[PDB]
Amino acid sequence: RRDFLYHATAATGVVVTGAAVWPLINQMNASADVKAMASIFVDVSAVEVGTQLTVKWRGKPVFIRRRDEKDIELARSVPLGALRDTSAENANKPGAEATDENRTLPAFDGTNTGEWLVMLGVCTHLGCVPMGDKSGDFGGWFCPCHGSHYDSAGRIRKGPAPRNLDIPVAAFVDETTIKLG
Amino acid sequence: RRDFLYHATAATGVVVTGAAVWPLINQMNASADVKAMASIFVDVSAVEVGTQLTVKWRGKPVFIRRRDEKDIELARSVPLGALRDTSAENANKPGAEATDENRTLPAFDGTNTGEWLVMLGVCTHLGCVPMGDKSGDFGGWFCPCHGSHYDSAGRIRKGPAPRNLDIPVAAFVDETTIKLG
Amino acid sequence: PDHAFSFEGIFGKYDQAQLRRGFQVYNEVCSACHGMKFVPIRTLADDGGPQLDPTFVREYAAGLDTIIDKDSGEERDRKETDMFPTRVGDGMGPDLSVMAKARGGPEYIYNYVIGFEENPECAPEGIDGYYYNKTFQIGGVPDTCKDAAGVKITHGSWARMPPPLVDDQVTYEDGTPATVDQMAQDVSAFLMWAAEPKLVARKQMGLVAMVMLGLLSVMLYLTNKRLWAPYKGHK
Amino acid sequence: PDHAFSFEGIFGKYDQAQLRRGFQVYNEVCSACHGMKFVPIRTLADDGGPQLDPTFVREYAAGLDTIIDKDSGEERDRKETDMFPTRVGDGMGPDLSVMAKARGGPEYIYNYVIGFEENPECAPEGIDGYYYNKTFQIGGVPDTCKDAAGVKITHGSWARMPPPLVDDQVTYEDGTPATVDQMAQDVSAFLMWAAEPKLVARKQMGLVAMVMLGLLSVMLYLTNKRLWAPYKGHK
Amino acid sequence: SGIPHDHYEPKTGIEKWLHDRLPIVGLVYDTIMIPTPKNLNWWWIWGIVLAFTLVLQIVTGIVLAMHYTPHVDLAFASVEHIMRDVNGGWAMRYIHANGASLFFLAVYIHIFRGLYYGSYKAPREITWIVGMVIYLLMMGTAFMGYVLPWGQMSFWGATVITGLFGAIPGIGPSIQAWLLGGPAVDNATLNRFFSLHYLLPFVIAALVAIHIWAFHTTGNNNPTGVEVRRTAEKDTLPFWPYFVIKDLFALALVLLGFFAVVAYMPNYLGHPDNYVQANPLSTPAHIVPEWYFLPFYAILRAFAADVWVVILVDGLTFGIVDAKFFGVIAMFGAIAVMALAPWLDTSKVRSGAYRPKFRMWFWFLVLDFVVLTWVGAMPTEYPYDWISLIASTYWFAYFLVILPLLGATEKPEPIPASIEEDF
Amino acid sequence: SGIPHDHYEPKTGIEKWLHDRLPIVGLVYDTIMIPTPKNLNWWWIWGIVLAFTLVLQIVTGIVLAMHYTPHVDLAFASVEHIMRDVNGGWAMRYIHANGASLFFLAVYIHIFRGLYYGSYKAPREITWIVGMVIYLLMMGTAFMGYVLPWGQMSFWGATVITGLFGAIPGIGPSIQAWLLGGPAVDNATLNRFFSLHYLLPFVIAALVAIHIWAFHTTGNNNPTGVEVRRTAEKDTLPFWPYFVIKDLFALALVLLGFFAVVAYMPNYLGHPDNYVQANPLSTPAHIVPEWYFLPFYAILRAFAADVWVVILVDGLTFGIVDAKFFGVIAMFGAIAVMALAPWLDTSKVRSGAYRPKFRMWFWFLVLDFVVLTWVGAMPTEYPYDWISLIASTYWFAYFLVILPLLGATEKPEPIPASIEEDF
Ligand code: HEC
Ligand code: HEC
Ligand code: HEC
Ligand code: HEC
Ligand code: HEC
Ligand code: HEC
Ligand code: FES
Ligand code: FES
Repeated sequence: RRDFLYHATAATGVVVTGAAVWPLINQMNASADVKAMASIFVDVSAVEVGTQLTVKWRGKPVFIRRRDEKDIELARSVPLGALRDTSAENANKPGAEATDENRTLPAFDGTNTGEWLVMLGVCTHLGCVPMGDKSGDFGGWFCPCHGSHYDSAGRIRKGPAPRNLDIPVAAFVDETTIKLG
Repeated sequence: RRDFLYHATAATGVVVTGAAVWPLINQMNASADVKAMASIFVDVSAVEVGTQLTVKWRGKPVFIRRRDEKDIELARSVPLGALRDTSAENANKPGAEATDENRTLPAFDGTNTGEWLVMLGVCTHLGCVPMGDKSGDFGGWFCPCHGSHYDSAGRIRKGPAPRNLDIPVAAFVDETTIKLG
Repeated sequence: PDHAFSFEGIFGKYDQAQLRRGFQVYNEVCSACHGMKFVPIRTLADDGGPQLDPTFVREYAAGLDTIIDKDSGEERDRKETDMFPTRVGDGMGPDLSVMAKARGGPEYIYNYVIGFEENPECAPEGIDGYYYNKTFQIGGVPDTCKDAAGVKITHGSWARMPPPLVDDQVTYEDGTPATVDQMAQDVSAFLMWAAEPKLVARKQMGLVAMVMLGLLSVMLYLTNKRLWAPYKGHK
Repeated sequence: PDHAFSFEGIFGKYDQAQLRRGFQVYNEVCSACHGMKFVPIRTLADDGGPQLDPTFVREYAAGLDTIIDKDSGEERDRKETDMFPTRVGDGMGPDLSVMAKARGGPEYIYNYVIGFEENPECAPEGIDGYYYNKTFQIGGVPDTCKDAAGVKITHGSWARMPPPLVDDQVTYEDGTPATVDQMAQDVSAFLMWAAEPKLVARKQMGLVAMVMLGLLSVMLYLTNKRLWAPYKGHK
Repeated sequence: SGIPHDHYEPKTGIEKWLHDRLPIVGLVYDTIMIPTPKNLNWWWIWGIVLAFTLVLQIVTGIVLAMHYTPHVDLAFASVEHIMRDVNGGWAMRYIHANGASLFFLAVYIHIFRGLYYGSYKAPREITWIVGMVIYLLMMGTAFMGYVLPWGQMSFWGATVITGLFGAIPGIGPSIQAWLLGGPAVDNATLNRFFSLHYLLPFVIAALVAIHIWAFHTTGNNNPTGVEVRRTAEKDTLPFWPYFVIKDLFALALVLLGFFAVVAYMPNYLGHPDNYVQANPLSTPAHIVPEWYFLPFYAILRAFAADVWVVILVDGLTFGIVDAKFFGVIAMFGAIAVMALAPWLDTSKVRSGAYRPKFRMWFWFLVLDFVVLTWVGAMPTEYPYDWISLIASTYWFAYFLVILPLLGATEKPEPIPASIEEDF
Repeated sequence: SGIPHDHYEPKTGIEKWLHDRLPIVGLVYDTIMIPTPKNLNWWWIWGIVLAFTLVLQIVTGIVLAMHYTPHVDLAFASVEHIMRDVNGGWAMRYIHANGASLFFLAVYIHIFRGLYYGSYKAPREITWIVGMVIYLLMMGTAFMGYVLPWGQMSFWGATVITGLFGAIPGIGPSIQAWLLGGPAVDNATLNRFFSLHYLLPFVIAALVAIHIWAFHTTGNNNPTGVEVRRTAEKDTLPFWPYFVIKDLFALALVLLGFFAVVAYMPNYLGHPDNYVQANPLSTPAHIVPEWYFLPFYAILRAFAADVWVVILVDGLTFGIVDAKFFGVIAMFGAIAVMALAPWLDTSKVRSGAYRPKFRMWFWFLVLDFVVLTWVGAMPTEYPYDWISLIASTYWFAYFLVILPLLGATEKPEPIPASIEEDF
């Protein structure tokens, strides 16, 4: 029939066109060489605890910074109230409250948390690298792209950045190493 | 005046257009990094005289091959007659006849010529690399791009290639070295 | 007869046990001289070929040579994301990444590895440092074996590679007679993988497309026959 | 006053003696830590800047570090065609190839090299391993010198570079008082060369083009005034 | 009326055998002897400027691509190879880089000329639509291009102006990864951008084709609210040679200034930090993307829930429309509303030379544009936040409410007749 | 006669407000409802094939350029990155590489269809000129493209097909160096070729624009020496839907075969040596540039002063016209004479379906083309030299002398009237 045959030819043409177009939009996706996206062993190895440590991985920096007491007390003295993101973005644990006890890090295979904190050095606003070394209006990190003030533990404050600095999955290698991945 | 003013405006426009066009045609010329085009010290260093020696330079190969008696006698037994190019392309000397005495090479800082011959391994037809190691219908080199038969001393024979294998400017470094440039 | 492989046709998605056998041979024999830079180590888990266990891949990778770095010069752990090593010179050979296409291809490798017999009865002395091969055609030939105009009277020529295998060079874990011929076939298939890993996807795409386009073409033929009917009916 | 250079203007094609002095300074002082990879050595003969004698260039090149190769790993003789070396880490600094543009530029280098005075009367102890500069602005500052909201009360900050020169560090062959200021000016000009070698050609092209286009524009204005005359005469 | 004067192909045998391919008929009848009014000021030149600048950019780029190598390890080096070894080098690069600046400067004056003299008003909607489409294409182009040198500003500008697409929910990260070729920026992004950057200009030329086809079929605006009175038209002199020569004179002046810049002030409009190689581990201060995107950058980074006029606290009614998404929508709308204008101005009138209130509001709009340009560079600290909010609010207010109210109560002026204004 | 049927824009308000931009008027009146005769065989499809193939190549190339890195050290590696990692990879590359083959195959049938049915005869000269221009552009394109993989055949093909330009005297080496970017081949040549290779297709599309404009203004040729009898034309059905559907059916068949090849016989038309990296120090045997240039390669390497019909010994009268230059001129002339044809055939007649002697000579010409194709691959040793010389001589003889003699004494046939051939 007129209608059936004509419309079916059109439908088949459309289907073939789409099957040909999809790969032109698929090739731009991450290729297998980008699929890898594996782990990195960074050795703390006495870098003079308290200043900072940055390492490249996955194309983004991974901040490993020791703790300075003044920085710590400022951290532990932050009630969940008035905290933009209280989710403790760290993926090594559940959505537990963004508390310094949970938010600092594992305990060297020992029992302590207020001494090391390794987070992803990527601003949640649009992915810039905040400046460290005690900066901003909260004694933490400052993003120069739009002005987002981070706190000691990395929780976002005073800016458009919606959430704090995430924490990747990491465990220790018996007191001198870090496993990122 | 009408004519003068109009034609002069047109002339000025044309001149400016040409001054703007020339560099678009000049940039494609050899750049300063290609201007260099300097020399190379290849060490003969006992490579078992008689087979061959090839080295890269200026983007083209420079053939340094010792002489095999049978190859030599075939060379020295070639009268200028029936020789396509009798100019002895070698630029280390004048346009003297393409004779093996002049065409082989300098004499190690000594006195002998029928033992070494270094020429530019570039077919004069269109710039292909002839195959060595005793090939062709004359016991020399054979070009596989169009079929040009070279002789023992490198003079062109049996093919479209108009001239023989040129010889760059080269002198010896006291019995174990070659200076190309 | 010609000992056709599995992939030689419109089907034949790279029987994988053959490829695991070829891998057992390549890493223990050919790797001593040859390399495959154009081949990542993470492809030994991708489908289509040897779907090995990733952990074994990481182990085998760390057990290889040291590929230093691209940013900070320091001998690393040769992570799988890197490529197979490269043997370059001083008694070494070319790269086998795509040698299965730079020549019907794998049959060349089979009939090449197969064939290193003694020197014939024209030049039994042979040559020092060079060995004889029935099928290589790009090697030197002594003057004793050439004809009156430079052409060789031998089937093959003299290759710089020595005989790679003896009667029973290695054991197969699956259980199989590891003679020279089976190893040659297996390694040929492995190299063909290393060169064309996306073969099976090629064939499946070809099938799908042939089908869809035959359908479209039939429908268009019907539409044409219809439209052009009132003008091709009286004649 | 501001100690303007020669090239600071519509003219000033890089007084070359100044650049030769800067070269004496750079290869004997700054080269110990810094590099200029983006700079070929042969440029020391190209016009515009130091038109040195090629032979001296080849000598000075062979007298530098060893840049190995790109094809066959082997420490070569470092021919002029290669680039200046690179000092990368372990107490070393950045590359000065284009530092004269990544900052009015050369004035930064002059007023930076100029100025390493002792620590002020806010933190005389200073810092261990870091030294003070009155113009660098991207360095750390002690908490004793910061204001109530993190801003520094010092003009400059603490830079990781030590003082590069004393009262009479090197001799000039031409004959000239080699105080610190003259050396700073000279090396600043040398770096500006290393960054903008094609400055004079820039200026000459600008002159030629301004002239030709002013001419063309005048002629077009006359043509316009003419064509539009019979329509702008009664009013 | 609309005299095409096809020339009847009566010249000679050459002009008669050309009846195979009409081409010269087209040129003569339409694209050269196109009747244009006499009342044209110096604001109707910038289209010639834009066409020439586009040709210039295309040419210089085709030349550079003969020496630029798209790769993280060889881009900077290739750029220096250009500026040092190549014969012309610096010229091509400075002419390419700065000419983009002139291009956008010229489109700004081309656009604002339009908003004044009712060039968006009917019957000239298609031209406006096509022009906004172009503007978009050329913005995207310049963005893709600022990345190629693989300096330091390249990396971070790309980072943020791609995190935008990721702000939106559900389909943000997917688009981000599909655009960057991966989770973050690397050589793949560079290849995409180079290709794309080397392809869109031709689309722009075609769109310019339609742009020129439209306003030849539809008469050029003229300083007044009047048409060429087709019904024979003593007004409306032709294009060639009069307006051709006028435009070429202005273009010569503009190129004179442009080359003076190129030769004396070339690194002025640039960012020095783009002369240091990239470090994904260190971000510089004041990225300041560029100068032809600061308006929208500011409209974006203004809404942050930091003012009593903060509509983000109200938009939070829906838990999906957060701040970031709100700013992105605000920017896209800042452009979409400019495109929608011709259906918002409810006036049966034309050029604001006879609409005073419109004059005042329009000059306020120009000032707002300049202010936004100046604010995108300054931090988000007080007082600049209030300024940016005010400016964005006025932009939207103008384009949404102001024009209707005018179209209602904005006719205290005697319109001019007789486009032949022999004053 | 020539019914355009502009549609009068009477559809509705949408088709009436489109009086701002005519576009749909153009499409409908001209490029869709273009009266075409009924007498069309299956040889009038290959133009649709060529257009589709061009689109295909442009698309696949724009995709590849997102992963190809022009540089001697990273081209091969990027090609393998494509064929292994990328999602589609092999498909794009095989479709790009082979589609060039189909492109040239299709132009060959497009051209030889033309030579038979007097499509070069008046009044269709412009189409012929434009087509030869295109052919040249696309040959140069494919050449620039075969180089990009930086295999082994790439290098040497470039070497020789650039030494050609250097053969000529006085201005040979200068042009050679200006084209290669230096004395010999290196990365500079690669960059030039990539850019150029990524630019000409658009010029081709424009030229295709003029190609399509011409034969719409000038009626499509038809199997007969007759026109559409404009004066109403019961003959000459329209293009849409009839011929559109016919061409699409043939195109579906062709794509079916093409994809079967791509998926089962993809490396068949290629040279294996292009899968080994380049060595400027070693040349392989039988370079054999490609299969769409063998005719001219043979016409070139035929004249060598090795036959009693060797005109080189006679051309040596002038000491400047050596062999090489003679072969180059012979090739350029082999094409120039094909372009000059329409002014050599001195016949007031048309399609050779009514000219027998022409049929015989034409089939001999097709055979000569095939023979030249088969000979460019075989060495220059006896007897192939005589064969190549004979074939080139016949090509030139046909195109120079044969057509005049026919036009003189070639009318023993009853021409058909009434293009409505209801047989
Ligand atoms: C060194 C002890 C070798 C080992 C073990 C293997 N190969 Fe090799 N191979 C080697 C050399 C020096 C050469 C060059 C030979 C020449 O004359 O140039 C080769 C060559 C090959 C080739 C290419 C043959 C050709 O036609 O060019 C192939 C296909 C090849 N070799 C295969 C191969 C395999 C499968 C091996 C493991 C079973 C293997 N070779 C081992 C050196 C050495
Ligand atoms: C090691 C003993 C050095 C020598 C000798 C010189 N420089 Fe240097 N320089 C060095 C370091 C470690 C740094 C980094 C400083 C920091 O705090 O990051 C520098 C820096 C510079 C700079 C850049 C300043 C800036 O604003 O970033 C310049 C312009 C500079 N140095 C100039 C310079 C010159 C001209 C020298 C020779 C006279 C010289 N330096 C020597 C280490 C060392
Ligand atoms: C044929 C290629 C090509 C075309 C067409 C082209 N460019 Fe570019 N563009 C380049 C190359 C190559 C670079 C990198 C070299 C450079 O920065 O000068 C570049 C860089 C740029 C830069 C950064 C300049 C710098 O030095 O940082 C901008 C801005 C830009 N392009 C804008 C444009 C715009 C806008 C257009 C047209 C609408 C355009 N380009 C047309 C090739 C091209
Ligand atoms: C967003 C709006 C917009 C953009 C961007 C734009 N145009 Fe226009 N253009 C217009 C309008 C509106 C007119 C007025 C048409 C009329 O008067 O009929 C116009 C007119 C013109 C004219 C003729 C009169 C004049 O003003 O010179 C030319 C030529 C022209 N444009 C070229 C260009 C080119 C070339 C570009 C880009 C490369 C461009 N335009 C970009 C909207 C735009
Ligand atoms: C947008 C870019 C682009 C366009 C348009 C394009 N190609 Fe290519 N072409 C490439 C790239 C990239 C390569 C190298 C990768 C490859 O070989 O597949 C290439 C390679 C080739 C090759 C060698 C194929 C191989 O694998 O050795 C040929 C032949 C070729 N092109 C011909 C053409 C022709 C003919 C056209 C159109 C008339 C065309 N190309 C259009 C990008 C393009
Ligand atoms: C050297 C000659 C030549 C070349 C190459 C050529 N054409 Fe043609 N083309 C012709 C001639 C002659 C005609 C017949 C015109 C007529 O009958 O009025 C024609 C007709 C056509 C037609 C309409 C009738 C038909 O035969 O299908 C189309 C469509 C077409 N060409 C497209 C193309 C495209 C697309 C290309 C290249 C990408 C191309 N042609 C290359 C000479 C050429
Ligand atoms: S990107 Fe980090 S705050 Fe804007
Ligand atoms: S190129 Fe050497 S003979 Fe043709």
